[PDB]
Amino acid sequence: AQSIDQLIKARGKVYFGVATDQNRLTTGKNAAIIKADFGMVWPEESMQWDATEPSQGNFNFAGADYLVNWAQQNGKLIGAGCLVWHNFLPSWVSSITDKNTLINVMKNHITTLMTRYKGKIRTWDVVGEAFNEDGSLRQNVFLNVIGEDYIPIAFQTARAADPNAKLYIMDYNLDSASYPKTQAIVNRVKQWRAAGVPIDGIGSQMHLSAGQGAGVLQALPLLASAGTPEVSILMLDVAGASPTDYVNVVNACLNVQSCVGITVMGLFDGNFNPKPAYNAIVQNLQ
Ligand SMILES: [Ca+2]
Repeated sequence: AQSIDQLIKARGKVYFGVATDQNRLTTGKNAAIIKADFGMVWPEESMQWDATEPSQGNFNFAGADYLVNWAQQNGKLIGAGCLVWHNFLPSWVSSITDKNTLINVMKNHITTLMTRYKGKIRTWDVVGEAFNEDGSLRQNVFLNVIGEDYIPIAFQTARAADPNAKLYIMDYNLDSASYPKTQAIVNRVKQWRAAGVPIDGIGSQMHLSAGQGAGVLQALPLLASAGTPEVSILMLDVAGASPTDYVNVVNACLNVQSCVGITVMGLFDGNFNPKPAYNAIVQNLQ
């Protein structure tokens, strides 16, 4: 009966969120569930580079506009992204080898997307999956052609394009304080923020095997130690939809003042009926 997003707001957090897209909002009972239980929606695909700028200069916003308008009309916060990362990246971008050209292309992409939705977007994932597992920077086209300054540039461009949005760097496999990747992103966000880079948040996307949720009790505090005003959580997957892993992640967020909420990607079975993880989360937040 009770809404998870309502319950998490009552514990002082901002949102319980879900990642969806136009195709699912128009099918059956998807819109109703989202209205009842979630306070934020994110486009799963409609805002990625190969969706929005499949050919340079030729932007496609049909699906993203649909999601944004639906969320606005139904009072849902909007997260969007990812602006800069190696996935969903057309080959016309990764074939570029000229530094100033790539700088201009990356700025045009950031500025066109954020300007279109200026003032409407709570969180922009500006840079995604920038780190290797060993803590070194991922050798995507931006790093190779621009260098490591592409991460500052991308964040300064976004801040200028829409100063109202919270700007996030996001990555996966940050679920343990013992991982080199978790420590490296903290150290580097610290350095970037000291040099004035407007990284408002770190988003931890979690591919959880059974038992890895406990790790977040110690990793989320470590991530919050980079000093961003916000951190957040995305549940990409949980092995066996294990209730205990879900509850530990929720409790990690409740323990970290700067954690604003949790998003799940797509807790419900094929007939849109709550699963045990659902009930466990509600009972924990109750
Ligand atoms: Ca994992």
